[PDB]
Amino acid sequence: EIEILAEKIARWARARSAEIERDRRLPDELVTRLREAGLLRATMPREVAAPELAPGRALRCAEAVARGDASAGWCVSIAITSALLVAYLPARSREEMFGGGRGVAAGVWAPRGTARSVDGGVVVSGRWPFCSGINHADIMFAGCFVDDRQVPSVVALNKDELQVLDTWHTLGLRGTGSHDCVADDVFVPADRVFSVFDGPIVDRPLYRFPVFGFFALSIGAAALGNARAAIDDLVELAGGKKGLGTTRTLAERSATQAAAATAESALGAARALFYEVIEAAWQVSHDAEAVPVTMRNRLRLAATHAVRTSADVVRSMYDLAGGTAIYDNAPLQRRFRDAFTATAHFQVNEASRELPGRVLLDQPADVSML
Ligand SMILES: Cc1cc2nc3c(=O)[nH]c(=O)nc-3n(C[C@H](O)[C@@H](O)[C@H](O)COP(=O)(O)O)c2cc1C
Ligand SMILES: CCc1cc(C(=N)S)ccn1
Repeated sequence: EIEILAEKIARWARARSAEIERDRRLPDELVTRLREAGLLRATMPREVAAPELAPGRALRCAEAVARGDASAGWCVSIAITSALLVAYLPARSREEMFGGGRGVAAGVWAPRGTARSVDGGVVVSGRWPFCSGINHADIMFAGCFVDDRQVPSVVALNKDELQVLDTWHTLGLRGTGSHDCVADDVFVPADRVFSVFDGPIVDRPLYRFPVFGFFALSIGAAALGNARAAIDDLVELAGGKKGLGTTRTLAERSATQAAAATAESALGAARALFYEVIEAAWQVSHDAEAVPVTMRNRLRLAATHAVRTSADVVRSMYDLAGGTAIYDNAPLQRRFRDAFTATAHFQVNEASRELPGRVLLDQPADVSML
């Protein structure tokens, strides 16, 4: 049923999409809707009054919201990924920050922070770009290195303690407000410092599902929903777009027909693989052993394929629309700008094909972050 709420919320995001972009943030009323549906805490554990939603359902919700507006969808993706880390907190700090239904999380994985140990915890400083959703998050999980360690850690920071810098001036995904955040000698109690590589404290199937795979897949979900919206925009425009020569509509051209078919099947294929691998990994997340590397590899293969295929689909629809889509009032223009902002994400760029290829070819590979 959360899926039905997500589709309703997608229609609200679509209605507000000009405001989202103009203000570089989600309207308060839209955040309230998302919160009341449980979408911004969907994957947090049941102990904090949260749905602990199965990953395929959560990702389908993000995809649905992104079809309404890619930035709104991306904020769901980042919220439901960051929410997983609530399962890595000791019970005391988990209750403090997320108990009784409280707390929305943001999260930047890049270990930009430097943390020094002190009596009771660490003192951390750093600057993190790409803090999606910080405008409506209470807590930001941030990567850092603690003293001498060569394996990075995560600190759970209150937004209160950070300086948010106005840096998010971007081609697309403007509504994500993915600004830089700065910590200046912030004290973090020891029980808000952890290592993802040590695994969750809440050891149930949702947190056995590959966490780095889920993050990648959440970007795929937003990209896929955006590409679906782009096809829908094209199809609506074509047929009515008549032009001024004595040929006729855009939809009546063979090239438009072949391109529509090519895009529809490419997107359908990417989406089908996406949900197939999620379900396969979800099944084995119920087993005693850690989800294996072969399965983790399939998730990363599918996430990157989804983002890259989505961009190819949106580029094709934009190109078909010709002089219509170059203007700021054209819906396809924002889809295009959003699709080509999403492609830059480090989990799903062209470079992200190389490690999953090494795994396929049985080559030596560091798979700690697969
Ligand atoms: C619109 C957008 C929002 C992003 N949000 C986050 C985030 O909240 N947390 C994170 O670890 N990465 C996030 N990323 C990943 C990086 O921002 C990605 O864009 C990066 O720029 C790729 O190169 P890099 O290695 O310099 O980070 C985001 C990326 C984009 C494009
Ligand atoms: C998601 C990629 C990544 C993860 C981490 C650790 N989880 S902190 C560090 C660097 N890069």
